[PDB]
Amino acid sequence: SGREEDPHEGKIWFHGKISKQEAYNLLMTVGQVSSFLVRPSDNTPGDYSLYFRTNENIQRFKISPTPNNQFMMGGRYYNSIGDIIDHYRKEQIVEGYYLKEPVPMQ
Amino acid sequence: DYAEPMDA
Repeated sequence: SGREEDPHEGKIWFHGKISKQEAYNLLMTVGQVSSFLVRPSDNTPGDYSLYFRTNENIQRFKISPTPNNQFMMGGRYYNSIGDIIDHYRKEQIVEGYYLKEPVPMQ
Repeated sequence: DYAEPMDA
């Protein structure tokens, strides 16, 4: 390809080229409740946004890199975005909810 | 803005 890609390009849950409205519409059509996807942040270069579908709405969470190869979400630190997804498949992300299926990059 | 997770 000759490109240097985002380090998360090719991960099933990563969408590097959609809008926030497209994220909403994908989660409501392709996704199901507890589905999720990750986008680069629209407003903070270098950050990422995790979108999560509950029974009644979509929630957006900030993931921010540290200077030392880690990522911060909810005041906790993880070695990768994949580790954040592993964490919230086993611990509730919103009361009553875990991460279930990714919305695959379309 | 952004939501905070349950275990924040």
